[PDB]
Amino acid sequence: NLRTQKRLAASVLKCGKRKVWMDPNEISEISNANSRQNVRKLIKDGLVIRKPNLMH
Amino acid sequence: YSASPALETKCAKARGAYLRTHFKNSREVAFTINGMSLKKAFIFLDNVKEHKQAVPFRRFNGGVGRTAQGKEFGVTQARWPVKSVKFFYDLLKNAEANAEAKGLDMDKLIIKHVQVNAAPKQLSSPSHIEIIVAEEESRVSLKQGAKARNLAARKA
Amino acid sequence: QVVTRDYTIHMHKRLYGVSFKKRAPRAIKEIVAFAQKHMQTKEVRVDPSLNKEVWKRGIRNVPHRLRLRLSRKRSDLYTYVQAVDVANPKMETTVVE
RNA sequence: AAAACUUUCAGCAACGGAUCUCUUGGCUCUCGCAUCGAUGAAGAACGCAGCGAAAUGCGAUACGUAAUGUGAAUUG
RNA sequence: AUGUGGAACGGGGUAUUGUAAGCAGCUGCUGAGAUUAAGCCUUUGUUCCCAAGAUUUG
RNA sequence: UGGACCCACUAAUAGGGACUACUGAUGAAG
RNA sequence: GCAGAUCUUGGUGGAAGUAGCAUUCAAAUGAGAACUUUGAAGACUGAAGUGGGGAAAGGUUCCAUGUGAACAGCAGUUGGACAUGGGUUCCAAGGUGAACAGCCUCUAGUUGAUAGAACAAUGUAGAUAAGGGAAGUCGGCAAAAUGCCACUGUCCCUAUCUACUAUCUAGCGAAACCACAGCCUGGGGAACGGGCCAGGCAAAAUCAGCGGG
RNA sequence: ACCAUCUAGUAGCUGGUUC
RNA sequence: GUACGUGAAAUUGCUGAAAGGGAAGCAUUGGAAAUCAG
Repeated sequence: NLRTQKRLAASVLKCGKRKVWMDPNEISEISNANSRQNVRKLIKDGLVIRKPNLMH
Repeated sequence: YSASPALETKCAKARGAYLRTHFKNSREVAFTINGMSLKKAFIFLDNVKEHKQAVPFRRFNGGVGRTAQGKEFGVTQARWPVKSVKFFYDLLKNAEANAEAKGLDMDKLIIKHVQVNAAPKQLSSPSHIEIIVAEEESRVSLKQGAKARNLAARKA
Repeated sequence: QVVTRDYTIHMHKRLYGVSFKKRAPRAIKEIVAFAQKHMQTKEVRVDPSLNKEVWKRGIRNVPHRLRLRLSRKRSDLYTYVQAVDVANPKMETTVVE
């Protein structure tokens, strides 16, 4: 489960849960990180991608 | 156990108690798989789990739907209780393992005894389950005797 | 054993009279069922993109005929099912090299 | 004219907790005594044990301290 | 359980609808195009499958 | 018999009594 | 000294396994996945929200980690559940439109209600119907006609179509009631009955309808 | 409206009443 | 074996035996099968 990781990533990226996307082949790496700094480092590395707003 | 067998000569035992399964379905599965060969029982339980055969319902047959897969046992009513079969499959795994421990010949094992008893009601009705596998394998009166004597002399 | 064959499906006869709300699910059901009866296998694996063209036109509107490719790839023998796009879906079953 | 099903009989196993035996309990009777509190009673609350949640014990000295007696424990 | 065998497509026939985009000058390509078995007929078309498993049987 | 004693049709519009069974569906067996 | 008291208390049955109770793909985890999670699609709620906050009230339900049960009326690897620690009434986008209407969205949020398979008798809800237009019914009951004439399946006379219940499957799973039982005709002074008498008769196990009794 | 006592009430009856 | 002394009946399951064409249970007389007894 990555509900806690998703919530932390959403808070760090200031984006909704729908806008947060994760690599299907990085479940172990995403689950390992539990700190806000680790989430930011993963976001910088590209592990978590923020989906841009679509249409209006 | 219930029956005079379970002598260590050619038997192996297993049991379960307070198993969270309905008593009536477990009884019907126990009645059906009684007397079969052990490996034969396994595929049959695999068939029931996969709907390629059905266990006849005989005593607790209230409201069972009639199916064509109950034709081998001569009944019209059949059902596929998969919860109780899973309980029986685990029990047969353990009984098979106990047969390994004692050192029988597993190719010729048969279900010699299987019995399901009601358990302390807790509502649901738990069931005690027990399985045994084993191997297969006047006078002559003075007048009556005198006539016998005379007829004995007669033949010679 | 390992073979790749390109098939085509006539869903309209297979979806004739099917409830509108269940048009899309039964479709996917039928493709996998079709897969078994032509691949002689029981378990399959469907490309998620294939389901995308299954659900392009919603839940109740499924195209009458679809073009599919079946590959008997070795298990980790499974059948990967892929969408194949052609200008017209009306050609005979082909054996893709 | 089988098996299944029902019923009856016996064996075995369940279920249930009767019966028997017991008992630091109750009940009854008799006998003895007179002793609460503004010097804060009866009752209540919160705490106090090494690990206790239980019952009693106790009040920040907190399952007690002082003194006397016994004599070498406490106990999961 | 190997054959005028069976299946999946495809072609033809029969049908329902009413002339598809695009091009050219309302008109012509256009009774076109689409659908056609899901309880329609047929198939020298292409491909595959089957010469099995379990049970019960004097 | 059809319509509000009636008014037509009609061959005629006579007078009266009042769990198991029922209907289908499987089915073991000499 | 118990067979009764719609006896008291406890235990146990038949009834009965009976009545009954909008998602799709792929991947990962896990003994075990239709319910956990991730990626994708389908959608749904839609700024008077299923959004973001507070007051009253609750009190640790907050957070991370851990999971044999029990609880989450299916399931469960998940959980406001269990265990261990840690922790202090306000705001209101776009289009349509007069509009904070309805509809579609924007940001955000949900996929949860046992599920599967079919579609037959019944019923519920909804439509169309040739010809006649109150002949049905105590009757314009209900729709139809708009938002004496006229319309209408009320009827002649019903037919067809759609969803759901319904049936079956996996799981979960009652209670009323119960002296004992359950074929029929006549007779048994009555009350003639389910038992008696005289007959008709009478072959397991069942499934679904009708409820006659 | 409820509660506890008086109460083990009025019972001219209903039911039961043990080898 | 902590669902712990003894473990009854109702009640359920398994095995063995027997019976059964719209009930059963009971009684008298015997037969058959089992099992005793002097």
